[PDB]
Amino acid sequence: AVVVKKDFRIDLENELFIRGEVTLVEDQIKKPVLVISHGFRGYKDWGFWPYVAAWFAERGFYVVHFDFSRVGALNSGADEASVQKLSTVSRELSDLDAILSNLREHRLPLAEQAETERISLLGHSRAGGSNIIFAAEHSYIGSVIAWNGGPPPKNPNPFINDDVEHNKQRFDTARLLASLTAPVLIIQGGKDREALLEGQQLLKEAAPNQTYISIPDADHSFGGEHPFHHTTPYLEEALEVTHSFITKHYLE
Repeated sequence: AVVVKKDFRIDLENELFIRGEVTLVEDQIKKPVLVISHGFRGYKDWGFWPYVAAWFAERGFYVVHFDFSRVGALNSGADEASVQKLSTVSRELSDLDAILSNLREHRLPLAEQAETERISLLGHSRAGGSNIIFAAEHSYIGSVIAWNGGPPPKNPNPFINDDVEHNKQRFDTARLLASLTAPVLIIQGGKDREALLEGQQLLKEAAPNQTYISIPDADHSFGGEHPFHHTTPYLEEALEVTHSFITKHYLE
């Protein structure tokens, strides 16, 4: 019943990098992969991410979670313009492309026990959107789950302005959700900002093929703000729902 965490570092261009972990219960078998993208205010050790990774590893998964490279940029002392540039959706797609490449090429720790034929994505808050986009554009992503995110990327950040401006087509996740044949689960907590609940309803109208679950009394983080002293009822429901969802759409 032993959960190994294996650190890794992917080196990117300039001095950029991605720090992450593989979380896994070692048996001698390839296990379905869960790649977790944290939120734009979050990071890989914040709050419930250690717990969530371990939860899934205990329940049969090879789990990868990582810091977007803007997180390492900030922690390395980069000036605010550079972090702003690295905070775009395009940057998230690109970082995600580094992680999936290293996984598929079996370069991440313990990769022999990863079943790259069953890869799912889990995204939080705006990684929900960028994950939906990446899934839509890549054939080897079999399913994606967004926690309190998913509607199209909509600042003090001009780079985000330029990015959304030059990728209106590419990032329209209502369009993507409607045309994507792979299953998408969107979990939204009811006690969350009004604009997001309206965008969520817009998405549910655009693509009624997909799956939409609402946890009524849950905030933007299911009450799992840092530190993580214990789980909450809303987090445990999000987890049990995501697990049931990947489960049922595995044998389909």
